[PDB]
Amino acid sequence: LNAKVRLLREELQLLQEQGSYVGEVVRAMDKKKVLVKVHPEGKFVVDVDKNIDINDVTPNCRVALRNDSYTLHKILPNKVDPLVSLMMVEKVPDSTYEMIGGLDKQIKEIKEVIELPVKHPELFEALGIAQPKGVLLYGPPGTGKTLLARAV
Amino acid sequence: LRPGRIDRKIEFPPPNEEARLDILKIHSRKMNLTRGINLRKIAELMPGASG
Amino acid sequence: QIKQVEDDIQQLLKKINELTGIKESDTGLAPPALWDLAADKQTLQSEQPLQVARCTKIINADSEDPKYIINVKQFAKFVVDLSDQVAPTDIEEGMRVGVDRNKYQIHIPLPPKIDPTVTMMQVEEKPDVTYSDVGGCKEQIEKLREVVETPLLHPERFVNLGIEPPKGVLLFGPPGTGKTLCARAVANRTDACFIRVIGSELVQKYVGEGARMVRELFEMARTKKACLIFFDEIDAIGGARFDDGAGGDNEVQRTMLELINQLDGFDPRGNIKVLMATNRPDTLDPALMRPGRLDRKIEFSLPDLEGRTHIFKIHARSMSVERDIRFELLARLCPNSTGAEIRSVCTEAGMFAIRARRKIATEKDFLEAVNKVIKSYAKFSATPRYMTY
Amino acid sequence: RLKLLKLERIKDYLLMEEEFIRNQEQMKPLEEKQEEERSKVDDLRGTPMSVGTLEEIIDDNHAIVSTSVGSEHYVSILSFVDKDLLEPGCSVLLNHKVHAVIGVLMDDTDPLVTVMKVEKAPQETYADIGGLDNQIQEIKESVELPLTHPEYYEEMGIKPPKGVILYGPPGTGKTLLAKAVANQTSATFLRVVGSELIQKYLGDGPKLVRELFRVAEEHAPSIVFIDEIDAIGTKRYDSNSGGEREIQRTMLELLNQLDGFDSRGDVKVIMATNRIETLDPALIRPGRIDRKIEFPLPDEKTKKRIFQIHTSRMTLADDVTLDDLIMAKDDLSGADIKAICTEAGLMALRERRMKVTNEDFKKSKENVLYK
Ligand SMILES: Nc1ncnc2c1ncn2[C@@H]1O[C@H](COP(=O)(O)OP(=O)(O)OP(=O)(O)O)[C@@H](O)[C@H]1O
Ligand SMILES: Nc1ncnc2c1ncn2[C@@H]1O[C@H](COP(=O)(O)OP(=O)(O)O)[C@@H](O)[C@H]1O
Ligand SMILES: Nc1ncnc2c1ncn2[C@@H]1O[C@H](COP(=O)(O)OP(=O)(O)O)[C@@H](O)[C@H]1O
Ligand SMILES: [Mg+2]
Ligand SMILES: [Mg+2]
Repeated sequence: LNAKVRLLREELQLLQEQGSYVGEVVRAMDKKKVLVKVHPEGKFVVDVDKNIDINDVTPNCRVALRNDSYTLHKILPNKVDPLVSLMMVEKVPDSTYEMIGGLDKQIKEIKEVIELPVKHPELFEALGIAQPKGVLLYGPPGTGKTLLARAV
Repeated sequence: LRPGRIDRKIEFPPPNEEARLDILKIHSRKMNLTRGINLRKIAELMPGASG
Repeated sequence: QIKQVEDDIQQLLKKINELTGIKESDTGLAPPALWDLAADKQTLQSEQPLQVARCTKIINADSEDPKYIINVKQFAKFVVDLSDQVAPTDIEEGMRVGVDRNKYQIHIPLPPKIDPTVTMMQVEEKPDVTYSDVGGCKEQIEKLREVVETPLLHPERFVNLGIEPPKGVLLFGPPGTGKTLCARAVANRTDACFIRVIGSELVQKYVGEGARMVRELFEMARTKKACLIFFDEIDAIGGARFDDGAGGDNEVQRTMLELINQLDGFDPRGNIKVLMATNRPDTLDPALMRPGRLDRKIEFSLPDLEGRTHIFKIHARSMSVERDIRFELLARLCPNSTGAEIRSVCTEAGMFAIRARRKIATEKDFLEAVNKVIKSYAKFSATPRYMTY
Repeated sequence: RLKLLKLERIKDYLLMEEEFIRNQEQMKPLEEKQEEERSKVDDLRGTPMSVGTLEEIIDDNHAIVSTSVGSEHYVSILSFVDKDLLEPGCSVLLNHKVHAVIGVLMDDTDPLVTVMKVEKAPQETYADIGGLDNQIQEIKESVELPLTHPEYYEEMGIKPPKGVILYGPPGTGKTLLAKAVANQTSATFLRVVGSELIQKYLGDGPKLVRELFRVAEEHAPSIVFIDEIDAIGTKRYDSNSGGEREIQRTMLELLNQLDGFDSRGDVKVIMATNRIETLDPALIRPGRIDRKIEFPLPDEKTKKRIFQIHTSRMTLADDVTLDDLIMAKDDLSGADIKAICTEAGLMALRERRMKVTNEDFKKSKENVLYK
């Protein structure tokens, strides 16, 4: 109980401290300095705090910077991956072979040319042929091209 | 179209009668279908249609 | 003991570095030789930073205590006064006022703004080409030399007769005749501010940005006392204005019109002399071609027999050619050719010798080079089109 | 020995140097010690250092720095900075409180640089090319030989050719020689395409050309390979706001970069195409590009060599004759041959065998080489 109460009374005191900025690391320098873009304007180089291994501040990660004399003092949860954001914007509906129906030979061909090179890159090596890297899908609109690409 | 780039060209023609029936079954799985619906009849009634 | 000696040498280098300064280039730092910490502390404690603003107006400009309306860019506009170290006459109504923080008054007059793109055009390193590296265009060299150098070298011979030297030249000719070569020669030989501009460098994505940088270029030239500007590939922006019906080339025509007004308008153009290099001197606007803006149009026609012989001599000066040259035979054998063709012929003769693994290039090698560069490549030639152009 | 005494005359002066450097370092009064000066540098550079543009340099110890917010502070530049590598447009490190120029930046490269640079050696080599003996010889004389044995050219008194054009029908080994040159060369390889040069806004095309060649100079010795240069021409795209005339101005920027006012460093240009008649002759002129070399369709012997190269790794069936393919007397290309071999392997794995057969090769014929 006493620890709880003391925690509250020090809470009132330590909540008046300046809030810490959040900036995205773009590149890590030597001598314990990191290039950080602080939201929404400003690109600084901040000395890392002596509690964070600079090896963990890999580019494109959110980090807290102390209010006065910006000092990376915490690695916040990583920002949404740019690819994740791009795919969320595009919103290609998720697909699977069971949702696909009526084009089984086409499933087989796309399976060969996509599945096998990445899963079994030894069949092609034994055959002596370069792994296929380009697929083109003929067909009128809405016949399952994007569906099959997403499913594979 | 140069024969060195598109390692494979697949063709997705308009669904056959059987393909249309399969598509109709797949896309009707997700609704209350009253018992005994002739999805084959519906597929036949809609020729030359895409998925 | 050789390896021991190298090991000791590198250890000595490592120790010298470890005790003097080794690697600080990540944050663009300098070697510690020129580190005047004693002076930089006084600099930071005695020279306060100054935010750059612009003096908009001078309220009560009379001898009475004046007031200056400054506009600190993107920050705010204020009414301020001068520092007691700054004379009133040193500041006008358009100079970059350069005011301090904290009662924005500690003034430092500051020059006009120049776009970094425009200012990264002065020719700092002079080209390694000289007037002796250009052959077969003696009269063209004489005229260009007159216009660009002679007023800038001996102005007395012009003010004595009261002449205004021509200020503007258009070097025009097929692809490869010494246009850019002569521009480089002028830049090398000139003791003045040489500013190269590329027609493609005046195409900018936002309306009024080409004309804006033309204005900035010309006013920077004006700030400098003696300036030669050189618009190479002027075909890019310099084209006859056509109405069309969809507003095509309106922006490039606007920047060209800005250049026209800067060359000859309601203003003394200053001590700026301009070169225009082109291989299509048929699109250029008539206003641009007016001899108030391009006074001394020069044609870099394809060299005649004597010019081709001279160019062959120039390009074969440093080669390992054999005794008998017959460069006159080569010149007659490759007529209506360019200096580019001739240099390629010389280079191909050298490469034929190298391929044969010889150290002497002979007349047979030169004839093979002519067959390769003049005959075989005849189908890629630009002269048949650009002579009409 | 003479060289040993030279290195000794080096090491002795070096030892002299360390003796003097120490002597001075100790007689310094517990200050100015290299570490002490570095700590003072850290003290005077502030804990955060804002990155801002350098708009212009007025003189040593002064400069106008544009902060990220747009302010245009006229501020001193301290002894720390090299007073070098500083050109308008550069990034600069500014003390937070006084905005003093206390460092420089741009130690990183741009995404355009990363994409253009080929940070890899393509697996194809000159040995993997069959039939282009003269083309290989000429491209080597242009790109590799001047880099590996500059003595030949310097003694002969000539400069090597600046550019080479690989012109040939749709598939003859042009990009293949580009790949081989990239594989074998020690210079930095920068790959671009014509459609990739065709930009969207007005002035982006010329800007991209200038950026590409500036990167080439910065990374010199470099080889700039522009594949399908005729794409800047033949192809028309709606994204291009300016259109045909903006394309012309991009081509003019290419002209200037290939041979213009600025003196080039060590940047050899390779440029490939299958429609050389559409290129501007001014672009192709000898000063900018000499060595216009053709890539004709392989003859019978060359076709046999291509098939040997592309079947060297396949377990051809004993009955397979790599002669009917060649006997097919059409405009057969090396790309066609490779595609035939690859699709024969594809049918091999489809029908579950690891050995390719005559029937597989024939159905590959009928499939890819539709004739
Ligand atoms: N008259 C000449 N004398 C000597 N060398 C010449 C001459 N003309 C061309 N050359 C050679 O050709 C190159 C100079 O061509 P330059 O760049 O000046 O051409 P240009 O006329 O400006 O053409 P473009 O229309 O292609 O821009 C250099 O290699 C130079 O050696
Ligand atoms: N073969 C198929 N089987 C099942 N559904 C299909 C098929 N082809 C198309 N569809 C349906 O049609 C819709 C649009 O198809 P889409 O992926 O856009 O085809 P395309 O890429 O050819 O335009 C999807 O919602 C999908 O469920
Ligand atoms: N000797 C050869 N001649 C022609 N093509 C070859 C040769 N050897 C391999 N190839 C194949 O040709 C393809 C390259 O063709 P490329 O030169 O890019 O034609 P283009 O550039 O005209 O499109 C590669 O896939 C390669 O495997
Ligand atoms: Mg030129
Ligand atoms: Mg290619």
